[PDB]
Order: sequence, then structure tokens, then C-alpha cells
Amino acid sequence: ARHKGFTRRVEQPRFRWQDKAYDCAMACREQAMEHGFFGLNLASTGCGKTLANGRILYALADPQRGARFSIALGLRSLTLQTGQAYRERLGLGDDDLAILVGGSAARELFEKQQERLERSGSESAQELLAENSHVHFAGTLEDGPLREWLGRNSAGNRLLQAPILACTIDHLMPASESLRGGHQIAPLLRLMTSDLVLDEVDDFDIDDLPALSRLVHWAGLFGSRVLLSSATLPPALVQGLFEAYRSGREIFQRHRGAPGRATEIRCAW
Amino acid sequence: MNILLVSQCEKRALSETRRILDQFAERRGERTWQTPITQAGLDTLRRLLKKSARRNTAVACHWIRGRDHSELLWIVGDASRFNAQGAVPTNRTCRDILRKEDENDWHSAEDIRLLTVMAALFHDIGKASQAFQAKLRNRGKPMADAYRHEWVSLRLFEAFVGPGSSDEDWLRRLADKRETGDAWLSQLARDDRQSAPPGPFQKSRLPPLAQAVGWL
Amino acid sequence: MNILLVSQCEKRALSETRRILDQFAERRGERTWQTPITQAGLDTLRRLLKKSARRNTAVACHWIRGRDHSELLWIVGDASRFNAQGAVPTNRTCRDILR
Amino acid sequence: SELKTILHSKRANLYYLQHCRVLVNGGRVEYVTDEGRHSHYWNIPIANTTSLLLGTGTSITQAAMRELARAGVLVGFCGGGGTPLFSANEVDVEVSWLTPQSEYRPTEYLQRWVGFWFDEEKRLVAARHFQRARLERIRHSWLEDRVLRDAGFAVDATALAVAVEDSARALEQAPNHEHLLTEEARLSKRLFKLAAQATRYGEFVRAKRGSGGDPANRFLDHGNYLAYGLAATATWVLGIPHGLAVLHGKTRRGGLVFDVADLIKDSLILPQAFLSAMRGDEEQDFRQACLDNLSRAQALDFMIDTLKDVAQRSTVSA
Amino acid sequence: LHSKRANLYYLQHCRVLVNGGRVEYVTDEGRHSHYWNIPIANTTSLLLGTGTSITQAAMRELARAGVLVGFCGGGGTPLFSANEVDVEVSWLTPQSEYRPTEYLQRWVGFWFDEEKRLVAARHFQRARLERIRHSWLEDRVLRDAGFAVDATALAVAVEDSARALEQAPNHEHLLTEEARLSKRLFKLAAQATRYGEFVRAKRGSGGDPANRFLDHGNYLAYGLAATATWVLGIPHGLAVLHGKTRRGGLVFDVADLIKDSLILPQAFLSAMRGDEEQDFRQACLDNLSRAQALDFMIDTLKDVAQRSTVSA
Amino acid sequence: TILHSKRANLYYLQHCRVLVNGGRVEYVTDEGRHSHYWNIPIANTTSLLLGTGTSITQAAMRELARAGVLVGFCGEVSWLTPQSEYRPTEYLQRWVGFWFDEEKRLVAARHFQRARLERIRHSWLRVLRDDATALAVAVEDSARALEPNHEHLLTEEARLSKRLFKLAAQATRYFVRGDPANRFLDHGNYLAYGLAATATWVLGIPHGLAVLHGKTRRGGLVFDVADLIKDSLILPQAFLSAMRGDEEQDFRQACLDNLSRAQALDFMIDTLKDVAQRSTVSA
DNA sequence: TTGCGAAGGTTGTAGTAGTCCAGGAAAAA
DNA sequence: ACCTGGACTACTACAACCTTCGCTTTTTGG
Repeated sequence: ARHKGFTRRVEQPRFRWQDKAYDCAMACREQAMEHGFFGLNLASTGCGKTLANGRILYALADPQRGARFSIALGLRSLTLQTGQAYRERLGLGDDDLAILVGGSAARELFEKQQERLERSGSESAQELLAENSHVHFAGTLEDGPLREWLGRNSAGNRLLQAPILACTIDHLMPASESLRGGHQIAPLLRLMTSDLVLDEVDDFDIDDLPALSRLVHWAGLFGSRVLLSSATLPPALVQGLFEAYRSGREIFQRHRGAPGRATEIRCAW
Repeated sequence: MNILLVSQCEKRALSETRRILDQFAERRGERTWQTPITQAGLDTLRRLLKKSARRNTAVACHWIRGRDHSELLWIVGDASRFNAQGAVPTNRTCRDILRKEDENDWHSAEDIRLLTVMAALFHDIGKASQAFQAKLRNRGKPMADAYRHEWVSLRLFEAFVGPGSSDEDWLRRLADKRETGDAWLSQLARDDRQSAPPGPFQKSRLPPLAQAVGWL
Repeated sequence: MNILLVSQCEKRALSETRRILDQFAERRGERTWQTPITQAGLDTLRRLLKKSARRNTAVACHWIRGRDHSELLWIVGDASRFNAQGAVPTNRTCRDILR
Repeated sequence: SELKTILHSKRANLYYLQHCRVLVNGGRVEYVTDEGRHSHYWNIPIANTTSLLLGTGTSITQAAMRELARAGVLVGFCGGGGTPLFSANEVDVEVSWLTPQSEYRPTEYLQRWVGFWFDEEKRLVAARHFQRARLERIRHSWLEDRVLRDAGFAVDATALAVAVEDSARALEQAPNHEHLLTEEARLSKRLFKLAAQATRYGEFVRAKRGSGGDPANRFLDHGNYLAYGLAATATWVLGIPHGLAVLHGKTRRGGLVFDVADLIKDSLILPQAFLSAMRGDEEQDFRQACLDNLSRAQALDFMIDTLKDVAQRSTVSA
Repeated sequence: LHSKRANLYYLQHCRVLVNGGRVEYVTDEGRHSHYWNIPIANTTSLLLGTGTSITQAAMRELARAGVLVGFCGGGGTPLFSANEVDVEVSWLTPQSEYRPTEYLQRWVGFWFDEEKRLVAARHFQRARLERIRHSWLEDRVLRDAGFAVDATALAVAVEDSARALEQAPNHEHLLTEEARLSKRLFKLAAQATRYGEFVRAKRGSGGDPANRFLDHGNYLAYGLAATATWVLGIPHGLAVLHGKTRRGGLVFDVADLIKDSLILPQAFLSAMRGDEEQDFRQACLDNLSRAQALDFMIDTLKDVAQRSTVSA
Repeated sequence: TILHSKRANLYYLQHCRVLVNGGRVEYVTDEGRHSHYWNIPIANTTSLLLGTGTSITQAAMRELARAGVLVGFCGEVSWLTPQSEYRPTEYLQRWVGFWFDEEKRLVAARHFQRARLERIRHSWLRVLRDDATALAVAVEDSARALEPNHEHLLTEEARLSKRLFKLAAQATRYFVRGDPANRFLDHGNYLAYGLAATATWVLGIPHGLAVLHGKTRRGGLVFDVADLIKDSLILPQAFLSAMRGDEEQDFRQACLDNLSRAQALDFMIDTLKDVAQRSTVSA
């Protein structure tokens, strides 16, 4: 909350459209909090979309309480320098942005230990996250409301605490694509408690788009607010994704907020 | 047209607005004016008040349009001292009295709590089987169990509930603490038999809530 | 008919008149009320005010009879605060100035 | 005697609150809003109010309710923004009224009314009278109010005359309740068409159950509830129970409010909703304009007059 | 629970709100207050008393379940506002949880026949003269209270009134007999209490403590009767004994059943002890609760309709 | 900024000092232990009258003249006209061209009398409600008398005023021109004189030059212009108010209301312009 | 982890008027 | 021995925040 960098105006004339988008965010904030949100970002390369995304998403959140959101890249592996570059472009200290280095693990590796661990019947004791992954964060960690169940210093609690997260989409996809174990607990809690930003989505291969659609649907089903970001979005993809988000949002409104209100998503370009 | 002007300025702003307004209307109160004026006079009054306004200026103008009707024309300066109709708050305070943090809007929290708690109390029940106990006490080579313990738990639950019965039946039966007895295990349609019995989730086998609990 | 009521009350009388008048009209200011009302309700208003009035009470009522014309109906309490037409002095001073 | 000096038909204010708490402060009934670092107290002139509709995130205390009842002011909870309080399957509940019980109301009208409600044919005659009055008022409002014409409400007189005459012919010939209901629906659709044409809105379709998204449907759904409040207070003032519906009871609980509301839901609500949607206004502006228009047309007086007339004619025919 | 038959609960010092789809009471005594054992179903009704508030969401949930709600005054009387009960007929069959009533039909089925109204008035008078005896004679607590009731004179007056009531041809004669019995009972109580000569001043003008006590007891009893008729579902205007013009007739007719048998002793006792208003109010409420008045009023009101339909 | 006709206030003060206080123009009146300051809305005033026991400070005259308001002293009445403003010239040029020639000056003097008579006729025919034949006869007789010399015109006007006074007295049922009617007439005459001075200054014609009362007294044009409204409304108003048994202040407020309701200033200015135009036409 | 509104006491601020001293003005078309 | 503005100086009315504490209301034409 009260981050000056996202509020400061920009003097360079090449960076005025960012101010325009930031103003539109306030213009649309009120109705988005109640009905939803589905944003697009078609700024051409070289316009520094990262700062625009940060500022726009911050503007939507209520100023009194603060803001939370996560950034996901369509990259198989996220090198540390990329995360630090994101920090620099956003201008956030190491105490406010966690980085999830590495890539996703293999499915079959966990199997052999599980069969070995099945001798004791404690199959519920498997770690939530893989061992390779590490969360580079050094902020507050003592006043976690969920500290009891997730572990004092396990990766899960660190992931949940950080107000802003940077990761790859392969690290959130286990929310809906998980078939065994409890790999979907931490990312699902993250989805419920925060918001989402997808970056370079069309970088995905053609045959991986069903999974992305399912993730977007579930993201809309638990009260998040999605914002794609790229400059080469073919219309069919955008239409399909909007339909999925709306299908998810309709179910959510039954179980939250004032009953009876209509379903009018608050789109933007 | 006759209008009513009310000021809610403070500090030096008050003296300025008193100076500007007292040229057009007779003073009907310590902060109220009223007089018949023409349109041009009103426009020039608005201009003059706008020119020299400060942070602590708040002046409202009401028009008595006709019979039993009056409207708010404009507000000069701060707009947080009046609501839409031009009324003003009577009192103020800092201590919260709405205290709106006690009540939440999770309209299905209780259903989730009940379904989960009931599902929790039965979930690992299948670990009572002799094969499972022997595996627990077995230190030698392990043999994978012919059936997953969750499936055994589901079969035990299905046998207890009794096929084809409405929800209230098994709910009441369970709730009655006096009722005890192992006479309902004769309906445990084991899946090791030569003829495979129908799946527990078919329409005639379980009532709705039973299936909701069984899935978990 | 729509009316305009201005309260010049003082000390304890202020709370009482604020209590009574608040049942009938909305507040347009720290000491101003204004709303439409019928003659019977107005008479009840005046009677109630008179009953519990005190030494400091001072209330005035104006009537917007028509277009570009207004009249003073009555005053309850001390009429020294208002002049004949219903206006109010802008300032006071104990120091003689007229001489 | 003191608080109830002003008649219900001469009071001016009608209220619709949200996100507020109603309580007694210093001997007065006030509602408190929130502004972040401060809270404000706003006063309510109970001696100049008729009804009170409470929306979302509201609450009220016993002292406030006791004060409200003493002055004969109705209170009713409603789902915010024109949507019903509670809806499920075929169940619907638009408002949950809390009528006063400490007051004693006249005994003539109740006795005259209950003296026919248990007779089918007399109920049919009462319904026919209701519809006749509705058509007459519609014609009056649409062809005799110059304010609507000045605001920009223009309708081809000939089409309106044709529609109303056809409706009157069909209505008076209705043999049973169902024909009356269907004919009323037909007239409603025709009036929708005409109103849409008058202000060049274009193509319009009326949704149901508050599922509309275009401004016209939302404005109409919200404008319905003001009529419900006026109808409720009009029925109470005469001492007639809300349950003794004559036309709409078959589909609602406490139908008489809906029956007596229909007299006004088309004379001043439809034109004003369409005008506002054309202007691109918002909920607050439409609500304010509609309330002013109702007060200027003296709707509550008309509702009371019609109820008295229907009861009297029912008695006389016997 | 004021009455076992009505199933009517009373709440005080409590905030009613909803947390996760369930109505919750917050009050001192935490999660041990017995307000958690209130069946929320079609067969419940809630009355909120001193120091209470209700949220809009709570009343949405209550309406979803089908529970009526009303705001009463300190202790359960008087009634300020409440919901309304709809009628039950072959037609007019909406889908809602609220359970409707049927006594309005049976009541209206005879109120238009003058002779049946005469029979009903007879039944009311008989009930009152019956209960006066029990209150003024059998009560051991009242006997220990201090005011001494002479059996002989009270029996003579009760028998005389019973004879007079049985032989009243028109309403006016019944009213005259009622006035005579009231005056005689007033005199007997005044003699018993040693208060001296007393009268029932008009307009409540009486400055003596007895006058104030009588007015206050009357106000409480009228409130209780209003609750009674609301619970049952009959309207207030449909008077039985009073004139057809007098507004609120039925409330006073039903209220009279208990007034002369419960209020009268208490006012004189308080005047003799010279107690304040609050203590007198508390004493009246305690006596009303012990005598279980509301149950008797409801039972009598149903019994009249049952007899009218059986004799039909 | 506001046309002089639109301004809706005219003051008549007494026992008060007019001074500037905190940049505002206010007049002070004693009360006893304390003294009171009442404000004058200069931008909504047409003229100001100072009675007995009042004084003014030059700093106030500066503001008054700056705003355009007019000032004058009474007890006939001496007027101070703000010279710091520049007024239209063409109307004055036409009026002086008319007034230079005695022969032309003779014409139209009865024209104002005719206009006043027409105004009286139109005004008499519903406020006075809250004989038509006799009134019409008197109007026709007056018109016949008015339509050789200026002295005859003055005598005819005096006869018309006498007849109107008699008719008004008959309607009231109470006249001689000590009674409250005479004092009320005097006060109304003072107020009408103020309105006439205001209108003439608004037009820009010189006050000194007169029409029919020039020999009578100084500034005869003001009295002549006042006569039109004086006959039209001052008489019935004063008669009714005196009959009601009302104080001077009540009568004055009533007269101001009646003049305001009638839009008298517009009447007088339009009639003056019309007379000037017709006189120019005759030339 | 715990109602609701009133009365009495305490604490802080804006607002009003008296005192004394110093300067004396308004800028077209 | 003139007349306003400004700076400075008391010095009261208002308003809210903090503690206890009782819980009604005339109740009359019904």
C-alpha cells in the first residue's frame, strides 16, 4: 500500500499512455470490484509494458487496504536475473517481491518415494512443493494467519506471505491440472487470496492452450481478476478466454456478494 | 427567482465568503442568505466566488422552483460538506459504530463446514481392515494392497447408509446415539466376489448428500 | 407551502429546539431547516416550540408565498435578535460608535 | 395526536437507504454512514415521512423502531437495487414489511371490504373496476400532463386511442380471472411498444426477474419498488390487511400491495424510466426525478380514493 | 417462551447477525446463552425487546426459513411493530414458507349475524366473571399479599352479575351489567385495601396514585392483548362486544378478560406500599407471567370460533 | 451587472450611521448597551433614502457610487448622482433636442397625463378587490378635458386627481388632501419620487429640465415622472393601508411589494423612451 | 470478545470583540 | 480634534471523548 512509484507521474512524453491507462483504472475501479474484470494490453514492444501492468493493477485495488497480485511468464524456466529485472522496472525492494526460481518438476520422480512411503500409510505428509524450488524473499514471516498448517518456514508460507510474486505459469498450473497428491494447495490458496497477470500468453504452444483455458476458468471461479498482456493476440484466443472467465465468474457470484445481481464483466482494452 | 445560499466555510475562508455574498443578499442567519435575484446575478456570483475560493470553501445554492419543490443548483468549493440533496451531517465521530468486520458474506461457509466435518470423521475408516493392520505390523517385504483404503472406506459407508434410502433416514439413524449394532454390515457388497456389484454412485444406490460425502 | 426556519437559540435552548425541529425537516445548515409542510403541521410545530421554550430560545419562520416575494410568519422567544423583516445583525459592539 | 398531526397523504419524504445504521441519537432518529476516517449522522424527519426501504448492509435498533411506529411510519426490507429480497425456484419475496400495531385505524372500510372478499363474482367486479380506473388514469397522464410533453414525451394520439379502446372492449367482456390476466399482459406489452416509440428509443424488449442489463430494464425494476412503498402505506392507512388480494394473489404473498400498485406503475414510471435512459442518467437521478413526479401528481391520494370507491361500490351493489 | 401454545420467544441484550450463512446472537454469556436452542422453522416467532438490533441479512435468512419477527417493549409489552399473517383459502395459494392462518374465515363467518355476536359476548362475560373468582379467592400468594377479600360480598356480587348477564336481551343491558359489576368490584377492593373512597377519573385526570396505577396496568394489558390477536391472525377492528364504530374494539374486549382479575389488586397493593413506577411495572409483569394470561387469552379466542363452527 | 429594473430593494433609513466595515457597506443603529451592524446589499439595490438623524462617511459614498447605486437626502429631496460612470448619450441628445424648442416642449406634456390615465384605467380593473360605469365616466371626462395651455392641463390634472381621490374614499368608506391618509400619501410620494429619480438617471436625461412642474420647484422632471405611478398606485394603496390601521413601516412594505409586483420601473422607463421618440418624430 | 442510549465531567478549538498603532489607492477604447 | 485595516490579545460558546447505569415513558376514551 501507499507505493509512491506506482503513483508518481511520468514526464517523458513517450510514457504518457501509461498515465492514461492508470487514469482509466481509477475510472473503472468501482464497478470492477463488484462485477469482475477482464483486461487486455496491446501496447507494442519497447513501450515497457511491465510498469504499465503494475500501475494499472495497483490502481484497481482499494487504496485504504493496499494491493496484491502475481505475475506469470510463459517461460519454461525463470532465471534470477529476470526476477531482479522485474524488481528494477517496478522499483520494489527485496522485502516486497518474492521470486520463484527454477522450473516445474517431473511427475514420475515423486512416485518411487511415495511407494516407499506407502509402507507407513502417511501419504498425507508429502511436501506441498518440490525440493528444487526456492523462494527468494526476506520479509516478515512471523504473523502468518495460516502459519500453523503450512509450516513455519516451508516454501508454502513464504509464497503466501509475499504481497507480490513473480513466477512462471508452469508453477500455477498445478492448481487445476494436478491429479495426485496435494500439489494444488498452495497455488490454489494463492489464486483465492490475490490477483493474476498473464504475460506473453500466445508464446504457448497450440496444444497447451486447453490447460491455460482451464486455469483461467478456475481463476475466474474463485474471485480473481485476470489481465492478459501481449501484442499478437489473435481474436479466437481472446474470445475463448473471455467466455471461460465469464463461465467461471457466474458460479462464484452465487456464493459471494449480494445475491441476485447480474453478470456484467468489466472488460477493457 | 428566489434562492437560498448556505455557507459551511471555516477559518479565513469564512470572512472572504461573507464579504463576497453580503453584496447580493440580506443576512438571514449567521451563515444563511436568501433573496430574489436574476439569472445574471447568479452567474456573476458563481464566478466571483470561484475566483477567490480556497481549500476551506463550501457554499451551496438552492432554488425554490415552484410549489412544494426545490432543487440544488451547484456547490462551490469542497463537496464533502454536503450530500447529493444538499443536506449537511448533524454530528461526527471517529469511533466506528458500524463495526462491519463481524459479519462476512460467505453464503455457503456452513454447508462446506458440515460436509467437510462429516467427510473427515469417516475418511480413513478403511484402515481398520486386517490386511492394512498386517501391513502396518509387517516389517518384511511389502505387498501392494489389493484395494486402496479409501475404496474400502467408501464401501463401508455405502453399506451403513443402506441402499435406496432417503437422506433423512440415515441421518436420523446416525444421530440416535442409543442405536448401536453391527447388523448393517451384511449389506457390504464386496467387490472380490465373482459377480461385480453395481457401482455405489448409481442412481438407486445412494441419496444426493450421501454421494456428496462419498466423493470427498 | 414551503418554509425556511432559522434558529438563533443559545446555550441550553439550542439543544431543545434542535431536537424538536429535527422531526419535521431536513437540515440545510448548522442552524437552518427547509422543507414543504401543511398548515396543520406548522401549527403543531409552533405549539410544540412554544410549550417547552426557554429564555434563550429564538426561532423564526419565513414563507415563500410565490415568485419573488417572501413573508415573515412569526418568532418564538426573544425578538431582539431579529429585526422587523427577519434579518439578523452582522456584528455587535459594546463600544459606543454612533455618538 | 402530536406526531400524527400531518395526514399520510400530505407528507413529503420517502427514503431508500443503503450501507447505513439506523439508531436513536439524542432523542432523534438518525442513520449513520461511513466516510473512512469519520462517521456522519444524518437526521430523518419521521413526522414528514411515509415509508422506509432498507437495502444492503443495513441494520436498525429497537429504540428506533419504537420511535418510528409511534409516528405511523412503515418500514420494509428489500433486496438492494431493484432485485428481490430473496428468490429461489418459484418463490419470490420483494419486501418484508413491518407494519405498526400500536395504532388503531378506522373500522368502516375493513368491514365493508371483508363483506365481499369471500364472494367470487364480487371479486371479479372489483377487479374490473380496478382495471377501468387504471386505463382512465393512463389516458389522463399520457394525454393531459404537459410536463411530460415539455420534457420530450411525444406519442401519436391515434395509436394510443386505438390501443386503449381495444383494451377497454376486451377487458369489460372478460368472463373469468385468467382472461383478465392475459388481457392485462397484452395491454402491458402494447404500452411498452408505444412508450419505446414515443422517445425514439429504438427496439426494446422487457426482461423479467431483474435479469436486464440495459438501462431501461434496470430503471423500471428499481422504479417498481417506490410504487410498492406507496401502495403499502395506502393500504395500511385504511386498516385493510395486506393479504386480501383480489387479482394478483395467485402468484404472490400479500398481493393487495401489488394490485393497488398497478394503478400507478404505468402512468408515471414508464415514461420517466425511458426519459432517464435516453438522457443517460444514473440510478440516483432517476429516483429523484420519479419521486418528485409522484409527489406532484399526488399518487397516494389517488390510491386511497380508488380503494374507498371500490369498497363503497361493492357494498352498494349488494 | 411466553406461551407454550404460541411458540413465541423473547430476546433481549443481543445483536442478531449472520456469519457464513447462519444467524448468530452476540451477547454477554458468550456461547452459552440459551438463544442457541431456538428452532428456526415454520413454527417459531421472535420478539425483540430492550437493547436489541437486527441486520438486513439476518431478516433475509429468517424470511427464507419462514419465521415471523416483531419488536416488543420492555418485558414483552406493548407491541410496537411486527410482520403480518396471511389468510388460508382454497384460492390465494402462493408458494412461500410462512404458515398461514384460518381463524379469520371462521370469525367472519358469524360476525355478521347479530345473535351469534350476542352469544360470543355472553361467552366473553362468562369467562371474565369466572376468572375474577379464581384471582380474588384462590390465590394464596395474593392472600399473603395483604389485601383482604371478603368471601361473602364477592360471592354475592359475582352471583348477582351472573344472574344479570344470563338475562341481558340486548347489548346495552350487557354493558350496564358490566358497569355495575365493575363498580361493585372497585368498591369491594377499596374497602379491602383501606384506601378509602376511590373513583375512575376520565381522561386519566385522577391525581391519586390509584389512578396512575390503574392506567399503567391498563396500558400493559392492552399491549398483551394486541400480541394475542396478532399471533392468532384476527384484525383489531372486528369488535365483538363494543360498538361497531369504536376503533380497536377487539383488543379491549380480549384485554378485559384479565384486567379486572389481575391489574386491580396490584394497583391498590402498590398504592398502599407507596412504591415507585418501575417496581409496580415489574410486579405487574411478574403476576401476568405467573398467571399465564396470554395462554388463556389465546385459548378463549380459539374456543369461541370452535363453538361457533360446531353449532353451525 | 444586474439591470436596474431587476434590482429588488429600496431602503428608507432613520436614526442610523452609514459606514464601511471590513470592506462592506453597513448602517449602524443603537440598541442600548450594545450597537448593531446591518448590511446593505449594494449590488441588489436601486436607490437609498436617508431620513432624519443619519450621517454618511465618504468611504461609503465611494463604494455606493462605484456600484452604481443612487443616494439622496430627505426630510424637497436632494439627490446625489454617481458621476463616476459613463452613460449612453443618444437618448440625452434626443431629449435635449426636444427640450430646446419651447414650441416642441409644449407638445407631449399632456401625453404623459394620457399615459398615466390609461395606466390608472388598466390597473383599477384584482388586488384592490382583496363602480365601473362611474370610473369610465371619470376617465372619459378627464381625457376630454386634457385633449389649450399648460395651466389648463395642470388644472385638468388636479381635477382628475380630486375625482380619483373622491372615488377611492367612496370605495374605502372611511377625503381631504392630520389623518393617516395624508401622511401615508406623503410617504408614498417620497418613495415614488425616489423611483422616478432612479429611472431618470438610468435613462441619462438631465434631472433639472422638467415638463410641467418646472416653474413649481427644482428638479421638476423627477416629480413629473413620479406622478405617473403616484396616481396609478399610491392613492389606493395608501387609502387601503390607512383603513387597515397599519403602521408606517407596514404601509411602506406593502407599497414596495405592490410596485414590485407591477413592474413599475419598466413601465416608467418605457414610457419615457416612447415620449422621447414621439417628440423626435414630431420634429 | 462484550446490548443500547442518557447524563455528567473533562478537554480542546474556533470564533468574537477590544486595544493600539499607521496610512491615508483603483490604472480607457 | 477623521476614518478603516491590520496585528495582537483575551476569553468565552461549542463539540467530542470517557465513564458509569438504568432499562420507563401520559399512556384514555376507548
